[PDB]
Amino acid sequence: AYARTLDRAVEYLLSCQKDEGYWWGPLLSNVTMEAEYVLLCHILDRVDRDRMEKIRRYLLHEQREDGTWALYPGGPPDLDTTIEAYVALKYIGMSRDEEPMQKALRFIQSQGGIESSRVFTRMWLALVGEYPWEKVPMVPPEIMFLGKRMPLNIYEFGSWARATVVALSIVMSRQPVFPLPERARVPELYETDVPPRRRGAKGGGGWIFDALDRALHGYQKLSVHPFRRAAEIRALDWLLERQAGDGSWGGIQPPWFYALIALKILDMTQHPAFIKGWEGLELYGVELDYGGWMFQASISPVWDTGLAVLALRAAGLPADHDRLVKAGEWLLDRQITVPGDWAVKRPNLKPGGFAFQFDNVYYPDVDDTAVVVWALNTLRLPDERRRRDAMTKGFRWIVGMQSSNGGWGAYDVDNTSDLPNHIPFCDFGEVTDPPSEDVTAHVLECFGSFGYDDAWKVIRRAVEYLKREQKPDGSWFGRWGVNYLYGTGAVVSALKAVGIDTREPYIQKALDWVEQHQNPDGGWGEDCRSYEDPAYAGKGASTPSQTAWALMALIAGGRAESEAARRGVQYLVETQRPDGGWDEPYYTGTGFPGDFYLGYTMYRHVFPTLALGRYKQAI
Ligand SMILES: CCCCCCCCCCCC[N+](C)(C)[O-]
Repeated sequence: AYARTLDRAVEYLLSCQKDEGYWWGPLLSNVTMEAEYVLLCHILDRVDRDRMEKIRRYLLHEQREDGTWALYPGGPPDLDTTIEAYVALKYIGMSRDEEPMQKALRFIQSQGGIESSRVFTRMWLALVGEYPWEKVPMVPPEIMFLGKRMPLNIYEFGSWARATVVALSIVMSRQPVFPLPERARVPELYETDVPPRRRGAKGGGGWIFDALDRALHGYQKLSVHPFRRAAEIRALDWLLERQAGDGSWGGIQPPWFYALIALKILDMTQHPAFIKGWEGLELYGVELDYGGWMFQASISPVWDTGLAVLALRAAGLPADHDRLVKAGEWLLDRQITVPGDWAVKRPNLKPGGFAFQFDNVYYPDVDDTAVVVWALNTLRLPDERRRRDAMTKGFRWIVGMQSSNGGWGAYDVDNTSDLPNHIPFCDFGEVTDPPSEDVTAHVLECFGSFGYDDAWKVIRRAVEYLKREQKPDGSWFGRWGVNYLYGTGAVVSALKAVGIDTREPYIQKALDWVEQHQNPDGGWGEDCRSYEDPAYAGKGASTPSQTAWALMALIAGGRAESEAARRGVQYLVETQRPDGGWDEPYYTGTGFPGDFYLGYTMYRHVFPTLALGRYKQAI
C-alpha cells in the first residue's frame, strides 16, 4: 500500500537536495520581519524602490479579508503584527484611504491604538520618531558591568535575548530619531476612544523595576553620566567579537537588525562588520514566485539536512548511498570547534556542537547537535576516521551540556534564572533558555542510537526529568514543535530507543492520549492555539507533520498493528501529491510559545517519510 507512497516520497526528497549535498527549506514566520526591514532600510538610508515593491506585494498577499495579520495562518488578528505592517505599507506609498489600509486601521483603533502594542513595536516606532522615547522601557549600557554570578547579568538571558539586549543598550543609550517623511507619518494610530490594554512582563511585573525605569529615564536626562561611554564600548566590543561568519548576529533577525542600527549610530558604516552585516542580509531574503519578497527570521540548513538523512535512512536507503555520503561529508565540515557563550558555564568542556544555520560558531544548540550526531551515526562514510572522531566530539559535548535537573536546554546550561522574566522590557516571548522535554527527548534518542540504555546514570536522570514533566493526561509539552503531539511523539520514540519497557503505566497512558485525538480523516492536527487555550491540546486540522509525529508515538509504543495506526498511514497515502510531497497550510513550528510561530517548509515532506519508513520496518 504505502510502498509507492514511500518511493515517491523518497525520490521527492532527493530532488529537493542541493548539489553541495544539503537540504534547506525556507523558514516561515510573519510580516514583522519585512515590516521592520523596511523600517531598517529607512534608517540606514539605503532604500531600493524595487525591493519595496516586492515587499508591498507580499504584505498584501498576507493580509486576511478582515484587514489584519496573524502570527500563524488561520490565527486571530495580531495587533503588533498589524501595526507594523500598516506602517511599512504607509511608508511605501499606500494612502490611509485605500481598502487594505482602512480595514487595518479600524482594527488597530478598536484594540486601543499604539499604546496597546508590545515594547518592540513602540520602540521601532520610537526610532522613526512616532512615539516618545520616554514611554519606552530603558535598557542602560551599564548592564554590561554586571558580573557572572551577579543578578541580571547578560549571561542570565537566553541566547536570542542576550545579543538583543547588548545591541539595544547602545541604541537606547542614544535615543536616536530618524523622522519619517511628512507623507508617511501615522498619528492616526493614536486616535482611539478604547482604553489601551497594556501587557506586562512574561510573568507579572514588580513595582521596583517600574520605579527603576523612571529613575533610568531621569538619569538619561542628566547633563553627564560617568562611565557611560565605557559601557557603550564594552557593548560594542561584545558585538564585534561575536559577529557570525555570514555577517549576522546569532543567525536570527532581532539582534542582527539592532546591531546594524547600533553601528550606524556610532558612525561605523564604513567599518568591516557593518559592511558584512549589511550585505549578508541578502542570503536570508527569499524571492516569491508571485513577485513578492520575504525575510527569514532564521535559516535551517543544518536542521533540514539532519532530518532528511534520518528520514531517508529509515525509508530504506543504505548507509553508503552516494547521495547520503554527499550529506555526511557536508555535515562534518559544519562542526564547531571553538568556544562559545556556553563555555562561560563549561570552561573545561571541549567544543564539538552544531548550529542551526550555515555559519554560527558561537551559538551551537543541543537540538541540532543531537540530531546531527545521531544522523551521522547511521551513515557509512569513506573517512570513518573523521566520522567516529566527529561523533565522539559531539557526543561528549552534549553530555557536558546536561543541566542540573537531568534535562537539556537549547544553548546554555541551567539558564533557569527567574529574575529576567519580570523586567518591563520583556513582554514578548521567552527570555531564559531552561531545559525542555523535546530537546531532551532528541538528545536521548541520539544516545540510544549508540546503544546506551537506562543503566547509564546520565540517561537515568534524564528519564526522571521527563517522568516528572509529563502532563496529567499523560501528554508532553512541545517547546519547539507545535505542541503535545510533537512533544509526545518525540519523547515516546526516545524512551523506546533507550531500552525502556513501553508496557509501563505512564507510557501506555501517553499512547492512549494519542489515539483519543485522531481526526475523522485518520490524521492528526494541533492548532497553535494549544499554547493559549488548553482545550486545543491535540486538537486541530490534520497535517502531514503532526500526523507523522503521533504515528511515531504509536510505532515506538508497539502499536503499529493498531487500527489507529492503519488510518494514520492511509491519511498520508491519500493526501500525498503526485510529485511525492505533501501540502501543509499550517505552522507546526514554534519559536516562542504563544508569541512567535514557524513554518518549517520541509517538515511536511521529511516527517511523513520518516514516519512511513519506520512503519515498513515494523513488519
Ligand atoms: C524571533 C525570531 C528569532 C527566531 C527564533 C529563533 C529560531 C531559531 C531556533 C533554533 C532552535 C531550532 N531547533 C529545532 C533546533 O530547536
